[PDB]
Amino acid sequence: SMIQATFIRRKGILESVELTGHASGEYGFDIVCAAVSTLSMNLVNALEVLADCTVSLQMDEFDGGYMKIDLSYITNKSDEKVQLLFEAFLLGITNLAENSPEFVTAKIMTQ
Amino acid sequence: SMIQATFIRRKGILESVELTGHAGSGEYGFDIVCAAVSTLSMNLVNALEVLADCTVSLQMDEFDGGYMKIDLSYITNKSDEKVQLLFEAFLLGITNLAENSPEFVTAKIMTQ
Ligand SMILES: [Ca+2]
Ligand SMILES: [Ca+2]
Repeated sequence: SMIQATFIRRKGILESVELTGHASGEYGFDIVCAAVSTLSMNLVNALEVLADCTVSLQMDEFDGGYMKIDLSYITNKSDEKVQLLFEAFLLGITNLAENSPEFVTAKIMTQ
Repeated sequence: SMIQATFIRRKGILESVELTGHAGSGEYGFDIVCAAVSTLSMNLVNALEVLADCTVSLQMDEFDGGYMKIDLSYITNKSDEKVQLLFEAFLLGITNLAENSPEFVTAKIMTQ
């Protein structure tokens, strides 16, 4: 199947990412899925543990799976450590999109 | 097949990490874990360069299970806030894999 990641950047800072497809494909897709799940879970964990950042997170396993990490209402969303971890996450997803376009599509939107 | 990661912390800062086994073994469960480890590994290298203004020394090979060592010991800005945050995030991810999949990943943290 396909993983689609949609990032929203507002006033220069990353605020949210929405992913669909994280939950059935060939071997190659299983491997890409593992890479995306790992990066996603490490962002949430590193935000909480290392950047003193409470994340809003919606996740479900239905019809391909859905995940949204949303900092839009989080007080220290524009924090340097927060934004660094988010940028690193964006970098990893972008590299997967570049290396594995058959399995990953990324949209970055400024608002 | 087993991934072994060895982190060295010196005077409070992460200085190096050495990994072996992550090249895969040909077993489904382990290769999913290997994919997780390689993704985090390569993201640390790429994020350090792109986002933390830090070019690492990096040795890598694919022989007998794979070897990788990221070494900041000689880099003058090893102690930088962005550099250490990325490195601690990587340690956090590896440690979480060691917790969740002990049968595939073992970690050593050494404060020498
Ligand atoms: Ca491209
Ligand atoms: Ca334990």
